[PDB]
Amino acid sequence: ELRLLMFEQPGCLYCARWDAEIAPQYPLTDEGRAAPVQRLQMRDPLPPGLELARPVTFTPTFVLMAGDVESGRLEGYPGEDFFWPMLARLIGQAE
Repeated sequence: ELRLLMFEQPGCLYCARWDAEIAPQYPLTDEGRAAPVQRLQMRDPLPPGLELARPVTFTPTFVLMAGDVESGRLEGYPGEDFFWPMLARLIGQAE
């Protein structure tokens, strides 16, 4: 019941970097398969039933959901080598 919500907005260069660098590999990796990604726009209303710990104020933000509730989040994308182990900490903490 893990999912990774990725919050984006128009003109976000760091979203576009993640989309080019991580997104293609993501569903093909163990991590990606453990927490499938779903993109949303920061300024839209949330999909119904989804409970966040606090508003999304930065893009990209990646929120790890356990069922319908935020377990943890990563804000920003400083590069591939930052993304993977930080996401792994979140996945570990959700179980």
